[PDB]
Amino acid sequence: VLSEGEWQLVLHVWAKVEADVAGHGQDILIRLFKSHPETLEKFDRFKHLKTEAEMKASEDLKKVGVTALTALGAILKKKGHHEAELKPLAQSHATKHKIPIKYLEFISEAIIHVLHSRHPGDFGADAQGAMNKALELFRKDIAAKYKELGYQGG
Ligand code: HEM
Repeated sequence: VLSEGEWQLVLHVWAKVEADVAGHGQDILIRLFKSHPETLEKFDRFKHLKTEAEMKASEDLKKVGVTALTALGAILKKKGHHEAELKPLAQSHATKHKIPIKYLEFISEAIIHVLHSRHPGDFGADAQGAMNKALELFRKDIAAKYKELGYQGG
């Protein structure tokens, strides 16, 4: 789907994420909750975290962020060959957590924002476009899996 050069840009910036998965995951979740506060309602154990500093101090939140970014990294490394990795994620996020596709758009925005904030010299326009395409492919394929399970994801 993406060109080889596009995948290389995606995986180059992902290697920078991997130097500090925990910190990237914290910043991505905090940015998501600040930009789109409705998303915080999906995390029952985070509702007592009232400030950014409380969110950064929560080992629970940090672990959730690492788990999410670890799954996303494993998907990105498949360079589109990710049906086997997406099926359980779709099942879980559609049927258990009830995450609309729009919320996956929101977290994608947060991912792009944090990656550019931390790695501008390794995440210029071409790399941003490549990452946007990779996350778009992720969302398109997961939306198809949602439907297969009986969830439109709207
Ligand atoms: C790049 C997009 C995402 C990835 C790769 C991802 C990945 C994961 C993984 C691997 C887990 C643990 C296994 C599971 O329960 O499925 C998880 C848990 C969870 N996810 Fe996501 N997720 C993403 C986006 C979201 C978004 C946008 C939301 C809500 C707005 C969300 C809500 C949740 C919740 C509520 C849990 C349970 C956490 C817990 O109680 O430990 N996810 N996610």
